[PDB]
Amino acid sequence: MDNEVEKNIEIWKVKKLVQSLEKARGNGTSMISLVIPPKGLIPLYQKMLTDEYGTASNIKSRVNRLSVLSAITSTQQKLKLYNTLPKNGLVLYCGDIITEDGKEKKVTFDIEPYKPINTSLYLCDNKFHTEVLSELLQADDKFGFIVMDGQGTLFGSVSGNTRTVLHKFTVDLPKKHGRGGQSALRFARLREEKRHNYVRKVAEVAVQNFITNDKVNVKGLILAGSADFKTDLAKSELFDPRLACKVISIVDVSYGGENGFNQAIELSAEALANVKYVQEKKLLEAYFDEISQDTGKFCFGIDDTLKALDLGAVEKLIVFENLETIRYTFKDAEDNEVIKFAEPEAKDKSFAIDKATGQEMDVVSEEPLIEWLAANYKNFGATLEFITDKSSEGAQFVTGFGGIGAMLRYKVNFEQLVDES
Amino acid sequence: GGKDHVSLIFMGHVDAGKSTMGGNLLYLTGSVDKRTIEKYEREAKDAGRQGWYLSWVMDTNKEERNDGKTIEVGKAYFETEKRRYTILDAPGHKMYVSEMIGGASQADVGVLVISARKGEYETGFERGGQTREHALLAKTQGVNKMVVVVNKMDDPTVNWSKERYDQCVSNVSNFLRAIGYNIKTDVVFMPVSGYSGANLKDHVDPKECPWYTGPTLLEYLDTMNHVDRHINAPFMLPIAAKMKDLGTIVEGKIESGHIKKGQSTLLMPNKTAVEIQNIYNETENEVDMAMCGEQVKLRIKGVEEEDISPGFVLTSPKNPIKSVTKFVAQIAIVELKSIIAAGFSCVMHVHTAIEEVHIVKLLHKLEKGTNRKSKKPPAFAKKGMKVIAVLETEAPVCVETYQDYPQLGRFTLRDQGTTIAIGKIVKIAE
Ligand SMILES: Nc1nc2c(ncn2[C@@H]2O[C@H](COP(=O)(O)OP(=O)(O)NP(=O)(O)O)[C@@H](O)[C@H]2O)c(=O)[nH]1
Repeated sequence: MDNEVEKNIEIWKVKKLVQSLEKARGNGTSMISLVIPPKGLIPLYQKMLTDEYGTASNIKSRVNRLSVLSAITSTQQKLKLYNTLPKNGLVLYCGDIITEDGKEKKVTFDIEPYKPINTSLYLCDNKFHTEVLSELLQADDKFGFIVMDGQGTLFGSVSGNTRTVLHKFTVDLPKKHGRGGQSALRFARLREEKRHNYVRKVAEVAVQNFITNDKVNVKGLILAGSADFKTDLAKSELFDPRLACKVISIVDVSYGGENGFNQAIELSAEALANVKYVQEKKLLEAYFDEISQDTGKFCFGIDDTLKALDLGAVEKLIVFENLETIRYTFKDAEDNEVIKFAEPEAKDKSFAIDKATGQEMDVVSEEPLIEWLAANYKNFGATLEFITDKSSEGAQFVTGFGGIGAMLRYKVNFEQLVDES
Repeated sequence: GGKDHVSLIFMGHVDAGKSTMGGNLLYLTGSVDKRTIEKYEREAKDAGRQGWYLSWVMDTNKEERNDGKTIEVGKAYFETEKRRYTILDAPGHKMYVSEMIGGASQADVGVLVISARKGEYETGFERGGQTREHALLAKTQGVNKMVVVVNKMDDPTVNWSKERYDQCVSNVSNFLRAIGYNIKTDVVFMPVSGYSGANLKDHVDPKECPWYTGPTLLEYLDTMNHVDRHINAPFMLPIAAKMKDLGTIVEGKIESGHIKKGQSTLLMPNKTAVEIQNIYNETENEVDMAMCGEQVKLRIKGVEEEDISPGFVLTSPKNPIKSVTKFVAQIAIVELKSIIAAGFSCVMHVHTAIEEVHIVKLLHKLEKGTNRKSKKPPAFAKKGMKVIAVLETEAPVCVETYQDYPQLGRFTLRDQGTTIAIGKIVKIAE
């Protein structure tokens, strides 16, 4: 099946590494990204690193020269461990940062991923342009929202768990036929001219937004409104080029007001957004729907999790990338006690300390529970996925619990509790 | 115009031809009197869209509206041989139902309009018309009886017969007693067609008059009362629309009390005031005064466009009110299949405002922290804690406590479209 949402700890992980690589914050101008495409040869890079070393040696300005030699000598030192470029390539990250814990140790990452071709990067600036593998696994802008109405229009975008509206105008087209004499008909002619002026002005600002530089920024574009103010938009001369081509859905909404509008985006998905990461539909919704059925089908955040995960009985696990829960180990003897990301009591659960016995209950440390759920789920026969609170339901999870919820296969019963009668 | 001139809001399913019917009521009051609209009615009548049963001169006017939403541009009315009537014409899947409740006037009487027939009884027994949510919003303050008109009583296969009417009266009259309202002194019926007429005069030879002895629709409205000489109860004016010219123009009904030219009017939501430069009445205009129950188009001297939005109400500094952002409420949920979880998105229905609302958290149930089970809601014990919740919405909405007044302070919740709950706002918060 598509692992969607399972993907979302992994996507997330990359992302540190993209910011930390790009940022390298640490000051100094000694950061080297070296990415070497599949089938290029490693010494063509080693020889360029040695020709740059020999140049770096001419700078002779003790701090600056030492940064650039320390940076080149670190990437060169790692490059030797690899024999050849492997299949899928090499990525290499080296540089001197404002390290912490007075333990120093410039960043050194050196790995094989899966398939960055012809990118071939060597930069030592502020930023490495790692791009086109980063273009290839794009993730862009997402779905286009263009809203007609008789009173005024709207343009926005829902992009992953980014919704953005912030670009609109309004119309009084001429709806008042006028009164005092004149005529009949005249209004209807004035009405069809002023509606044509809205078919020009909505469609143009939609071209001025959604189709940015020589291509539509967004993958998909939905026209929503009422009563063929959008069908005359879609089949028109003024709108067309490359945008008419992209339209996935034409949604009919009511009074068009925001709910209708959302239900619009919603019904939409299903075959569009694409990837398999951001969008979910059909999958996300199933998670929530299936828990609705008083089929106690929820783990949702704050009570039942690890235990049920150790004991088969979960279809899809819903966790967040920003989870403030982990695993701790060290407590009780003759065995082991496990701590979960310590809350108001877990952090200071020193109470379990049996002073009159020795039972040392010192709130462990800190490990990350996010990453473990993304490396185990087959043994239990269950699954795992991830999400965000970017929305109404999202903010529930934080207040109701922390950030971890599960989806029992079939109807199981709400785990009994003292509070329950 | 001055006062005694109704508050009426049509309600009905979207299919019910309710816009055709509300247009036929607007259609030159004096009766016929119409050297332009008699020429328009000379056939014009429609393409496939609103489709055609004679009532029109108005169904092809939906056609061009572009359409499928609304036929009676949130606009009509007429007068009779008693008084003037506003109209305001619920949804063709529009928002003109929002336009009533918290908008243009609290009907002394609404109206319900229903369309008994094969493919109409099916969609009429779903029953989820612009009656339903659309009388509950409509009832966050007042609007009731409504009479009920049984439209589509000629086209289907009725061929002017004498059956089905009573069968619908029984089912519709159990549907009005639902929720828990009032009696049946206020729930008469009138057979109509939109197709033709009947409701204003009994001067038809229709085929209902051989068996039907009773008053016409308007006579069963006219069993209320009038008043006289404008300036009676407090002044109030809901905005249907705004645009600008020399000064801002606003459109909307007046709810109670008086507007002349050159008074001040206050808009509480914004916190601004203005002088009205002009008043248009609603009928033949010559520079005269108005009344709760006509509209006024008004011109507004010294305020900005942005300062007023539709669904707001203007008054004098004298008998005014106030409102705020997110809030706490005591909401009472019915039997529903779905439970409200903490945070869940419902649609709220205060007033004109239908908006998406997150019921973020659940602060107490009967007396405990749990999901919103309470199917039949309160603590059955002493102080009725149905639930206590916090409701949050996209933009700050103008709402007050129910304690100051029950209007703005009551609202319904519905998840999909089944009404999960009703409550009162207890406290205001930022
Ligand atoms: N047989 C019959 N059909 C009718 C009658 N009134 C309306 N219809 C049909 O019902 C359709 C919808 O009517 P309409 O009044 O537009 O419904 P609505 O959604 O309430 N209107 P709106 O949303 O604008 O208020 C019309 O296209 C028309 O063909 C009637 O009295 N008899």
